[PDB]
Amino acid sequence: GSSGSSGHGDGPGNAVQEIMIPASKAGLVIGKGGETIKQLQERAGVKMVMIQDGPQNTGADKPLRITGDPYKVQQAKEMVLELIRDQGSGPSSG
Repeated sequence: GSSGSSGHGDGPGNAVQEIMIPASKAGLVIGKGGETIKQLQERAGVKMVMIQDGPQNTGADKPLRITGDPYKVQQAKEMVLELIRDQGSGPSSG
């Protein structure tokens, strides 16, 4: 018949997403050196790498680079953003 089955040719690849993180909370999600953020990589299955590139003449922030997968990297991004995020009513007393 037609014998025209096309659709193939996707080598190796990795998804990456960058987000703005408040240096203030950065020390809470990263930890002393990066022990916390290290565990977050497994929770989402993606790699977390905080970028600095000497942030000069720019708003005080820390662009975090999350590499891994397109369907995963998207999940983690939320896990981190929610880490630095804050709400009105807090669960803890202190």
